[PDB]
Amino acid sequence: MAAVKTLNPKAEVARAQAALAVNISAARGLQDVLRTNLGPKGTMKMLVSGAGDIKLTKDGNVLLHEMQIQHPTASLIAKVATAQDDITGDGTTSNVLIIGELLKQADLYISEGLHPRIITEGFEAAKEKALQFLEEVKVSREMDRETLIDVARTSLRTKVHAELADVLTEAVVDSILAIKKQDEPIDLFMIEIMEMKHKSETDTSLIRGLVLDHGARHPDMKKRVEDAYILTCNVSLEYEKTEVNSGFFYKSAEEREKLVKAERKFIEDRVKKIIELKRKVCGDSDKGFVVINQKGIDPFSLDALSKEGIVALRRAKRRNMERLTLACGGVALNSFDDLSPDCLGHAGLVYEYTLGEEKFTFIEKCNNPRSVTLLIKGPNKHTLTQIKDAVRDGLRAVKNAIDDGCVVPGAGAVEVAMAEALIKHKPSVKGRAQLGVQAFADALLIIPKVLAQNSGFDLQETLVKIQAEHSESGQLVGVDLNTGEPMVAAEVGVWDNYCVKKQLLHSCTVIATNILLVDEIMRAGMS
Amino acid sequence: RPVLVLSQNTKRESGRKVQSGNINAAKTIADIIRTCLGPKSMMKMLLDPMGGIVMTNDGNAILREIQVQHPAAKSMIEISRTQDEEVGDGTTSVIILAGEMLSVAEHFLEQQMHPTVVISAYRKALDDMISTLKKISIPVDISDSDMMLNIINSSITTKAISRWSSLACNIALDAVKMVQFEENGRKEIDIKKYARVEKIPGGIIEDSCVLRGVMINKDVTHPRMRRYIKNPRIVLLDSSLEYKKGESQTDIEITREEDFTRILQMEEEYIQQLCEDIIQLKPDVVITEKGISDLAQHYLMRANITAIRRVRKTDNNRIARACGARIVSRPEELREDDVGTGAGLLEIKKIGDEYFTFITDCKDPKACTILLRGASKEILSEVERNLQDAMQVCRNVLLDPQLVPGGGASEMAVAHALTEKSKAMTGVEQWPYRAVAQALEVIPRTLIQNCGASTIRLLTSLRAKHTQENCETWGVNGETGTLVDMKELGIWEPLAVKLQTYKTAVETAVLLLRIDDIVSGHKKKG
Amino acid sequence: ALHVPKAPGFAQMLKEGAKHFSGLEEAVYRNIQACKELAQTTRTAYGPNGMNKMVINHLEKLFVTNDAATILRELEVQHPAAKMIVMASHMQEQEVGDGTNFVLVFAGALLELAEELLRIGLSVSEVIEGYEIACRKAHEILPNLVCCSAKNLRDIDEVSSLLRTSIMSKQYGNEVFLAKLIAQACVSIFPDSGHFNVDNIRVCKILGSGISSSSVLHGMVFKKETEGDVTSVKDAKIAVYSCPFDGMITETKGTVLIKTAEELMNFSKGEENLMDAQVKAIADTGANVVVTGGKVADMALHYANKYNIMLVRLNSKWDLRRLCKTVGATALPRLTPPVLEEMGHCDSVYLSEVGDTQVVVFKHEKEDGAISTIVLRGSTDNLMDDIERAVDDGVNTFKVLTRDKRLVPGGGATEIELAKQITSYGETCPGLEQYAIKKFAEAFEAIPRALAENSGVKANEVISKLYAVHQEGNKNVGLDIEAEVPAVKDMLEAGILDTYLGKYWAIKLATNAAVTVLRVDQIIMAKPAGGPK
Amino acid sequence: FLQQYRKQRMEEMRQQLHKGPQFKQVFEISSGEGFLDMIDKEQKSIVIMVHIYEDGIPGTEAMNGC
Ligand SMILES: Nc1ncnc2c1ncn2[C@@H]1O[C@H](COP(=O)(O)OP(=O)(O)O)[C@@H](O)[C@H]1O
Ligand SMILES: Nc1ncnc2c1ncn2[C@@H]1O[C@H](COP(=O)(O)OP(=O)(O)O)[C@@H](O)[C@H]1O
Ligand SMILES: Nc1ncnc2c1ncn2[C@@H]1O[C@H](COP(=O)(O)OP(=O)(O)O)[C@@H](O)[C@H]1O
Ligand SMILES: [Mg+2]
Ligand SMILES: [Mg+2]
Ligand SMILES: [Mg+2]
Repeated sequence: MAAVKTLNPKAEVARAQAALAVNISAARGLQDVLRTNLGPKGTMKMLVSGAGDIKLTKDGNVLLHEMQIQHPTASLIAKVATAQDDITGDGTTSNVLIIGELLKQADLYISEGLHPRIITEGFEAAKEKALQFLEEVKVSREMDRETLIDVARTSLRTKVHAELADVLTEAVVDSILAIKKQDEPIDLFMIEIMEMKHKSETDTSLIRGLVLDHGARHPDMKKRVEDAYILTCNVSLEYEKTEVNSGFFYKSAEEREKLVKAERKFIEDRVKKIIELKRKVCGDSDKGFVVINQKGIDPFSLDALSKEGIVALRRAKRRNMERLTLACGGVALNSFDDLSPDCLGHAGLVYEYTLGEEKFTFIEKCNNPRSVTLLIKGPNKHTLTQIKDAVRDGLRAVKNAIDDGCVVPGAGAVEVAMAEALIKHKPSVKGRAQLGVQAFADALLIIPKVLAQNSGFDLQETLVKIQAEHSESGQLVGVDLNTGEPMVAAEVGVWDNYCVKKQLLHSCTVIATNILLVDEIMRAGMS
Repeated sequence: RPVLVLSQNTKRESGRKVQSGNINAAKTIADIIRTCLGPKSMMKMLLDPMGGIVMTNDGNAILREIQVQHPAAKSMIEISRTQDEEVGDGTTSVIILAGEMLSVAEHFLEQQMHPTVVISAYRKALDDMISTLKKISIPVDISDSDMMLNIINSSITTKAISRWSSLACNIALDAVKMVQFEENGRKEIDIKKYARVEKIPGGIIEDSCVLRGVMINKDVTHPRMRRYIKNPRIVLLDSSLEYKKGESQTDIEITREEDFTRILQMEEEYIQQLCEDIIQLKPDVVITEKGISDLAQHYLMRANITAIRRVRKTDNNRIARACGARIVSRPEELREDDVGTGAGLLEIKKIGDEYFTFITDCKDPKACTILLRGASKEILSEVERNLQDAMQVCRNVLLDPQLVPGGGASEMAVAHALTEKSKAMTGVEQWPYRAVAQALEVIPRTLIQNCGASTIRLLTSLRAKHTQENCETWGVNGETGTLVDMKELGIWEPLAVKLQTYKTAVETAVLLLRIDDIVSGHKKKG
Repeated sequence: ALHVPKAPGFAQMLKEGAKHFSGLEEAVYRNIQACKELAQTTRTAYGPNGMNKMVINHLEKLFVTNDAATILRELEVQHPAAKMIVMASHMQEQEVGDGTNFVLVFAGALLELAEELLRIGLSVSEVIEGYEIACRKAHEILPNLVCCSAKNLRDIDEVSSLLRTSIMSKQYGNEVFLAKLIAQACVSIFPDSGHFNVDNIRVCKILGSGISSSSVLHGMVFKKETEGDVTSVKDAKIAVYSCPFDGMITETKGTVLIKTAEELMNFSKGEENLMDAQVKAIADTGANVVVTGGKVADMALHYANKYNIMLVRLNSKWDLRRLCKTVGATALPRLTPPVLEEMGHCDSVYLSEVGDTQVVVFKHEKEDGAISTIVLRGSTDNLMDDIERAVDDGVNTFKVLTRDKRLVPGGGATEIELAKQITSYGETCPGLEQYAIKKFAEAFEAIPRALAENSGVKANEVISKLYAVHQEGNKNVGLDIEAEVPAVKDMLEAGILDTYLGKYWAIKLATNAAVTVLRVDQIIMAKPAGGPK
Repeated sequence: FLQQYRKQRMEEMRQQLHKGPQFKQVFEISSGEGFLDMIDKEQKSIVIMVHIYEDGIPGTEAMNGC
């Protein structure tokens, strides 16, 4: 039948209306699955992998990755959502919902004989108008702690339990404010997300310092040093071999002893430099040295350091070099050729924590750390994973809010206002693209619909109530998730990231326009 | 025992069946992408056997992703690849033209005309088409940026990037202009090596831009180095900055107590000597295609120098062209001229969750990178393909400033000219000449069909218009299905693209018309 | 009209082996059923009258025990909800040490009553809110139910009485003797410094003479032998070495380069003389016991035998560290003679045979030391393993007592009092959450019900008696195990008390697990595929 | 994070370098004697890799693409 099948007999081809129907069905299925995720009233999903790992989540992107899907259009939507998560860290579920609703509304007119090109033109015009309105509606405002708290709550409440969200809001906002420099881009690598598995979920907190997942490797090391100098180094204190195949030659046992003793002089020189620095810095027992080394330390050097009362750690992470130099305030050293007291970090408390077979080291009471750690506690692995995803979303939301002082009212109020603006702008559009503009507005209207449906209220009645209130009053009224009545999102404290909304509009419109114009799907690589 | 002259798996097909099969295969290959031509073309989804998805309406990608068995289809796909590589545009046009010429040749082959007569007529028609195409061309002032932007626009109105036309046109024009180079009396463009396209999913498409420099996905080796340098002095290297084994076997034999420590100290001193040799030029940035040792990092850091390691050779060449540096593989031979001054800013910033290194304020850079921001990977891939088409068209115009009316005007004018020329042959070969002359109408017909208007009425009106005297520029408005004068619509294409398309299609027909016997199944015997 | 096609949308896009469950009946009710099944499997091993279960894992290794955590870990549970409940039980085991069966039973009862509440009309959110409110109320009430405190941990009798209850559920027949052993072992450990280390109590399992022949040794026992000829030291002077008892060698590569005949002739003599000098230097410090963590050279062994030095070789570094802790030595890295502060001391080291296994004993005369060991006897490996599990439970109970000294009455008294108080509170609360609060209160009855069922009496009569008695106000009254008729008695006089911290953590973890299971609404399982481990 | 294969992604993108004519396909053997007389023949210096499969069973298309 098809030309491709004429060339490649075992080729799968969907042509003309078939390809569009296939794409729309896939988008509708994805939207049907992801509808229940939207809003704090959404339902958790349990995802079990092949090996039996359990993951509880509500994140749209996480759900898309763990969904057992084998469809091309679903793959494209998943890639779009992955990009949205990577850049902004929020709006993945909204992304999928808007794409699916756009495709459904477009099909509603295409099935009436309309060419998809006109619908795409209407989509482009509506996207331009909606972007203009979004620029007109955002609330530019210098952000103190209150607005950041509100944004973090608006994200974490949708991601986790209410009390856990309350704790995580303070954690994330305090961490961001701690690591934020004035008029400088925020580096999220400087916040360490370490997870321990012993306490309850509400015991997770923020440490104004650093937490390491390894401890001292010598049993005679001090377990808690009160006042500490931090020596952040990247020098291999363990034994090393010559690059040029050295070998040893001797003629007697005494010569063997001499060679054995003389083979560790190179490392002992570095160890002696460290010991001399420690003795010069502190001659009393009041203070102490913590030596965090990115490279290993052989047991001989560990013993030599421990005899001098120096606690040392080996095989630290690469990012921990910057984390310690910013928190404690020292200088990371790749050699000990010229080491001075001014290259030493400071820490008002360093102690070691044991949990089962795992070992942890806390570096606390820093003067004014520029890199903090977010300690995650929970009784389950899946609880830790959920909290980690929620904290990632909250950190991204707070950073996005800080990036541009504008913030957008949430609860679907901006979607309703944009829908009304597009409807009013529709007469200005020339031609049959008015149908595409109307479809775009109806697709934008999905967010309040899904929010009301998840909250358990009637969809259409709640939507018409919201629209009537907004039309008669002109305010940015959203969907209340406890009563269903119209509510002013700005006054209540439901905030949305402006960058998230702009990225949603751009990506959804682009991908929907590209999909609508596809008229053939081919798989002709076999044979 | 089945004794045979040839092997069992050898199968031989011969006769008019072979010609019919070849022509039908070419027709079907044309029909694959017949609908992907014109400003109203519809995109296609290709499922890569490696698992990826390719969404495009470019002819070459679609035909490349298809696996076929009939070797005539393989010939057509190779034709598409050749047209793409030579000029970068007109892939669908050349495929459709080859199919149409083979159809009108099969017409005569069904009668008692030998294929060689058709070949001779086709070659004569090719000469006449080249002559007419050169005749109806117009010159272009390359200095006028408006005309160049209009040409690139006409080249990109048929792609998905057409919605952002001014942005894409400016990006392509700036990239092509600043990659243009001239040395030793030789002029070159080299879009392939320099003028890199780096795509980062996310953001918005309007944020895409061409940088006055090179951007790489690399970070500083040590966090203590500067991530923002105002006017860097860049030094590029190939050799590693670490102690390495010699070429020959160089085993040592230690019999004294202090030889081990001396060996290790000598290693350290050699690293320090290399770093001092680098420092002697007082640079700010050191880029190495290979590793940089931790001790080397320390010694560079003590001199307040930012170091980046493990960079691809192509990226290092691009950086050298952008900042005007020379790669040196031996630091002891580093010269002042080798130090790269000309970069106006170096800055490492975080995009998303991954660090990127920018050298993006070069004065007079001969290499550039194009930063693409988009919805996802497939959208950005299609955008990059469209940008490649735009850059290829721009370089073709820069090499040859001749333009030809587009949107079917050139094909109709050439068809009319050849039809008029055929009136004075009075030979048996005039019929194939006329047939291949009017076979060029498939391009306006395809434009009308994709637009949606009536093919027969519009095509007849266009032919009647072209029968007049000064109407060579009358084509089809592919968006509204009406006849317009393309000196008013403004659609123009480089003469090189049209010439290459016509030549390739005619010679594809010639090559596939010389075949009347197919044997297959024999081993490679390699 | 002969086949029902898959519905368009997600149903068609699903993978081959994947499974999708959505809604109440398909997901929540089924999870509740699975958790109830798990609780049913573990139920019968609760209380003193619990029954051991022979469990054989995939490796064809036999486990017989009534420890809920061990039974759960020896069963390859497949259902994800039961997996979550098992994770909660294991977390309770890690945090406290005892109470895993309580966690599992409470979670099962809570989920069953949640299923009933969902059936009668309530919503999942209402049930979860009600359970959270009731759990907060129970945690508020629990401190007021404390009957007494440990008030002394250096005493043997008091610690034995405190530890008897913990190790009465396991090994019910003979708990006094095990209590005395564990009390002595824990009192030897736990110095004037308040910190107590559970790992400092070692267990050695030597088969043959019945568990009543077990004893406590102030030191360590290693199932090894002595390399040298000396097998008894009375004034031990252990000198621990982490290096092999041999001349050290170069780390890169060492070759003996001989260029003349005299060097070839004298090499072996010089090497042996150096070895003898090193060993004699070690011996001249008064050391008579040498413990090495590496191999023993033949010449080194000969020269050690010449100077009457006991050789003990420890294969595992953990044993070396434990011996250093229990003796007072420092693990030297070279064959240098030990200095006085690094000089290890012990009261007696000897080679002895217990049953048919040779052991090396490091015995301290004083009733003190860093590490104490329990030599367990028995007629079966599995029996000794059960005694070891009971010992672990008792030691964890002692550690909890060190952390928190409060105790609450056991035997269902605390559960009945909690249920009564929470039910009384739930009446005062209006709204729909009162049903969830009342069901949370009723879920506490599964503990006295399990105890009565295992003891062989009618659970309903016992529960009614407990409610009556707690209605007058005797809040320290639980069921009497030693009775063939349903009866109750005061637990304070009987000394049947369990740690307050254990109850607190167990209730918290069980409630959290039940709530987390309830929160799940959809399940998307993937194809099991392989996963060998 | 070298344990997480930093270069895996970039190797994936520049593995999409078909460049030349088409991309060909793996040799399909339809006779056991064909397998035997192709493994017996051909120079032994270079390595020969063979894939065994049955149509329909999962875990095949990914291998063929690889
Ligand atoms: N307390 C609230 N009341 C009303 N609306 C809310 C509230 N919290 C969040 N929302 C709205 O519900 C939506 C939640 O989206 P979410 O589930 O986070 O999707 P995604 O994860 O894709 O961003 C947001 O768009 C926000 O405007
Ligand atoms: N707006 C337009 N109206 C009419 N014809 C057009 C228009 N834009 C481009 N064309 C014609 O379409 C042809 C380009 O088709 P295209 O899809 O680019 O095929 P290819 O990719 O093979 O070059 C050119 O011959 C050009 O003359
Ligand atoms: N002598 C006894 N009489 C009555 N109840 C007892 C007695 N000893 C222990 N119990 C009860 O048995 C329970 C312990 O059961 P057990 O098998 O240890 O489960 P878990 O290990 O989960 O605590 C405690 O709640 C305690 O009240
Ligand atoms: Mg969100
Ligand atoms: Mg083109
Ligand atoms: Mg117990």
